[PDB]
Amino acid sequence: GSGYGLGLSTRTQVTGYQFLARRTAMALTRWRVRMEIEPGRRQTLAVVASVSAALVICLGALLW
Amino acid sequence: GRSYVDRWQSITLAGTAVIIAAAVCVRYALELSSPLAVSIVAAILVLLPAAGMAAAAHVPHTIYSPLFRKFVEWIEYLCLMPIFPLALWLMNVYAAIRYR
Amino acid sequence: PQAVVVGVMAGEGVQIGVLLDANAPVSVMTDPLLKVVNSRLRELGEAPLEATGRGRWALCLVDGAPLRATQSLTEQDVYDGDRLWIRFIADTERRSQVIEHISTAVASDLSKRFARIDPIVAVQVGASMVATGVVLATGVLGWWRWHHNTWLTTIYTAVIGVLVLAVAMLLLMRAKTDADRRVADIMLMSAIMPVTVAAAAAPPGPVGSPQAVLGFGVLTVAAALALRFTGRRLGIYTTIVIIGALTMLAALARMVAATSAVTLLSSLLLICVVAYHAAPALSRRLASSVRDVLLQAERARSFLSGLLTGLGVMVVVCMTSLCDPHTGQRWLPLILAGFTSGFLLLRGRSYVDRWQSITLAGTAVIIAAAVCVRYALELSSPLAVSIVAAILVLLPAAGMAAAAH
Amino acid sequence: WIRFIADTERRSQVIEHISTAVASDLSKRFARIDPIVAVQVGASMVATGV
Amino acid sequence: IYTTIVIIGALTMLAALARMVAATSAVTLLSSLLLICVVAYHAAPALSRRLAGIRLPVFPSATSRWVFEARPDLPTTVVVSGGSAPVLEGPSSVRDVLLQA
Amino acid sequence: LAGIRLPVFPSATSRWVFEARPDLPTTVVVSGGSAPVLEGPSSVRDVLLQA
Amino acid sequence: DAMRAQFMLMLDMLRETAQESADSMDANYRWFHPAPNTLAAAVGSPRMWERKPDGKDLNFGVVRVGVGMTRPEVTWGEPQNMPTDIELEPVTGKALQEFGRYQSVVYNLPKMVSLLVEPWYALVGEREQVLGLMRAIICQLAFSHGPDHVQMIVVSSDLDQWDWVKWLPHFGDSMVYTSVREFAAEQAELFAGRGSFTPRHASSSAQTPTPHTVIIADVDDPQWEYVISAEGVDGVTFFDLTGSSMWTDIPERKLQFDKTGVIEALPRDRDTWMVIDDKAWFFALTDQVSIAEAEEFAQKLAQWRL
Repeated sequence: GSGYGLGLSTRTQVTGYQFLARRTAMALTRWRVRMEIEPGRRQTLAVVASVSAALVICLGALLW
Repeated sequence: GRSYVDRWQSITLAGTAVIIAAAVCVRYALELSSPLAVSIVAAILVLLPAAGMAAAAHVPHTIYSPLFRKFVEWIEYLCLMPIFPLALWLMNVYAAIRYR
Repeated sequence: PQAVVVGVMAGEGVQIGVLLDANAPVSVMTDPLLKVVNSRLRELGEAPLEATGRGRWALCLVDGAPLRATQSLTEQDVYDGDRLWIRFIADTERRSQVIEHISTAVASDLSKRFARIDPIVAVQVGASMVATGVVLATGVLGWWRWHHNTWLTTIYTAVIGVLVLAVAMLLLMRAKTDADRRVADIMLMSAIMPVTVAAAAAPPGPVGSPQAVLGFGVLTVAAALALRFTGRRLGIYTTIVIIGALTMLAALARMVAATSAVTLLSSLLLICVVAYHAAPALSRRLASSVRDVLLQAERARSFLSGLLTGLGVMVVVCMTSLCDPHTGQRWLPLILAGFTSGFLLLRGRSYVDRWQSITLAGTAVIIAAAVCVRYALELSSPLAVSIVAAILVLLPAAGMAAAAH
Repeated sequence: WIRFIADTERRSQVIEHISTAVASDLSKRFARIDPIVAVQVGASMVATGV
Repeated sequence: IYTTIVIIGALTMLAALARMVAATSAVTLLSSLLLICVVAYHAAPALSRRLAGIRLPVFPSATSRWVFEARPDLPTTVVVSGGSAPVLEGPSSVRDVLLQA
Repeated sequence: LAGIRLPVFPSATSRWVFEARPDLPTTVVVSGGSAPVLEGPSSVRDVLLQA
Repeated sequence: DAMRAQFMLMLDMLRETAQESADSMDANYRWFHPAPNTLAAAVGSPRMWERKPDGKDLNFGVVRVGVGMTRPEVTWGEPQNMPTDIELEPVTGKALQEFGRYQSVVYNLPKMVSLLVEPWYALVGEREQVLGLMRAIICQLAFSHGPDHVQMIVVSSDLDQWDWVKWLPHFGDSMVYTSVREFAAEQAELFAGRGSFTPRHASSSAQTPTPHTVIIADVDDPQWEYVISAEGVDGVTFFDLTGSSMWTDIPERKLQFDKTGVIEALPRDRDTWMVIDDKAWFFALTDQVSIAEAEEFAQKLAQWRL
């Protein structure tokens, strides 16, 4: 009980937790939770896009 | 800086952005000394912060169209997208792989 | 000793002299005491004291702290001739509030105790950044004049001085509130530096004594002019005038004729020594009926604080320049610095102001530490540094221990 | 109260007016130094020395 | 103030250590610190949340039914030396959030 | 250049309020017609001049 | 994620609606039952002796003993078409579960006891705690109920503790006794004449006689068995400060004090005062006043008459 240990978990629960975390992270910086638009994710995807673009150039160079 | 509402937390972000510009400008005068550099640096170093004081006092009392507000948002993303591809170039990683 | 006479303060401001029982506990007297002040107010025709909703009547010091209800008036540190205040303190009891969901709970709570950024503060930040920007601009332009005599430094700085002063004038006239005045003052004060180096850089040839005469002169003039027409920020402008004036005398003498720097430095030190005794008099002469007295009091207080700061800066620069680890009787200036520091260290107690007393006390300590550093950099060897380190840590430890122990 | 009235007894019987809200504030707005403050300054100086 | 010292300390240690054992170039070390900081600005609100002890609710993982009204949680009492009278103000689970924030 | 402005916002992040207190009417005077008279809300008068 | 975000927002608006109703209850209850230390300053106001027995006053016979938990005036409706336990979304489920557990009670409200509902109330604890609570009860009653409506009697051996009672008017007559034999001769001859206890209610208050009697037992005399085995008399209520076995044999009439000053008892319904459970539990945090404070309040009250 009480969720102790390392028991298995459902994909519905993974996104569930990840949503409560995003909402709380927003509360610490914007002090509100209405979230009409969610800038937290938009700013994160821009980093993931930059990292991915850098790796693509390496494959091009490696192939050359 | 827009995403932080607390007073000192937001000031430290804006302050970090301005000090980089000022520090890089001065570095270009105390080395590579010449009339252009010392003149240009003296101009940027005084005009750049002045432009901010005007925008800081003027923006809060005006109304802007949603097409423009939606555009400044996209300036941030266009600033992040080039960092990694440029850093790996400065580090010389691509040449090291192409001439493996 | 069975009773004490004290002044009790009541509603809206009436003070009444009363002879209280010195040993009964304070909770026994507040009720009949309240009756007496109300009786006198009623006969005087004033409005009596009254309760409002839920609360209680309490007896407090003029600082507002209430006295412990069970202790005797003699058990507390209350003496004959003191004064007290009778007051009503309201009930603070109310229901407790709960929020379950940590996301909403943190948001609501955090918004109450801390202050968010607003358009009023946004302007003061920009105003501070523009001031920092130009003092950096003058620095590189000044550094260039130190290697080149061309007009560029005066030419380019002159235009900046004009522009910054021009903008400041509009802000001063348009102002409406204290916030608007703060921004205006920060901007005008920033004009003094570019204008100052703009004049000093004009005289051709290598930099030195001849240019120095112009610099510290125009600086002193501008600071005085700003103080006259502004009449605000008294202390800082006062400090600039003093340090500028004394430097102008030294610059003029060295430029005209001077047998040695030691002669000028010794002269300045003596001038400062006598100036400390004159400072309170100078401050005092520099200064509906209530307005005139309070304005006179705060204006006077401000001038002394600024005046003391100006003198403190000069002695440490002079004193540290006079001493030397190799020149002649190396011990003579060391002991002379000690005797000079003792006067300042002891005299600090004669003034009631916290910052005035602290600046005086701090002025002595810095000289002693500065002298040891000078004697550690030069004549460098393990004995020199070993002695200076031990001295610098033991020095203040003994001072605080003697006061706290 | 029961009290002894000596022949020397004299009482003021006079009152004066001043706004209570300002008198209380002026008590702390500015005054002389305190030992706790002196200790804090002392701590800062030895910290600066080391 | 203490958190600032730990970050500049830890990050500088790794740069100094690599320079010692591998003699890597200055351009590689300075550029790598920049990339580490660009991601650090995105993790800051998440690192800050766990360092402070904020705890997200645990999920019941579908081995029990929902109970709408168990007997309510017991309130907690507090005491003060000067304000000698004890007082109560709420459940422990709620009373702590005001300090964690 | 004439200063016409078009407000667009998500209703202040709130539902509508039909009973909100109407704007206070402005008083006007004339040199000859020294007796003051009120003509209407400040927001609506500007439009007649901006146009 | 869009549905999750909408559902959380719908709950916050319910919270705001709940919070406002609770504030109205706080405002009202404080207005009728203030903290014992604040009562002295109110003596001159019209709030003193305000309580009336004439049916419309729902507060008659009610006394404040401390603070604790109580049920809000809100009525929650159960959710319709509930998804089966094997099909619930995990975020909204816990949110709705926790909502029900905490939003069902409001903290720090004044807890109360009714005289018209029980023959006696056994106070069990150390002497210092019990006397603290009893003095508070006397001054709470004294401020809210008039002498024409409440009369009070004390039976005690430690007369040195009740010396302050002298100033109060509720203790007057045309009144402290040393033993049951003494009380039996003077007072019981009048009161024992008729009746036995009968639980009343607000509307019934118009029928009961005006002088309600409060008796405080501080002697532990075994002679009390006569009235106790007869189940008291109507218009009388006893408070036992000793914790004697004849009074202490009924859980529905026993109050237990913890070392921390927390009192435990059986739960009673807010609207009917009827007992709703058979196990004792947390009830209220104790409030208490000193002998000096009691005499101080008593002197202030002694200055006034009808």
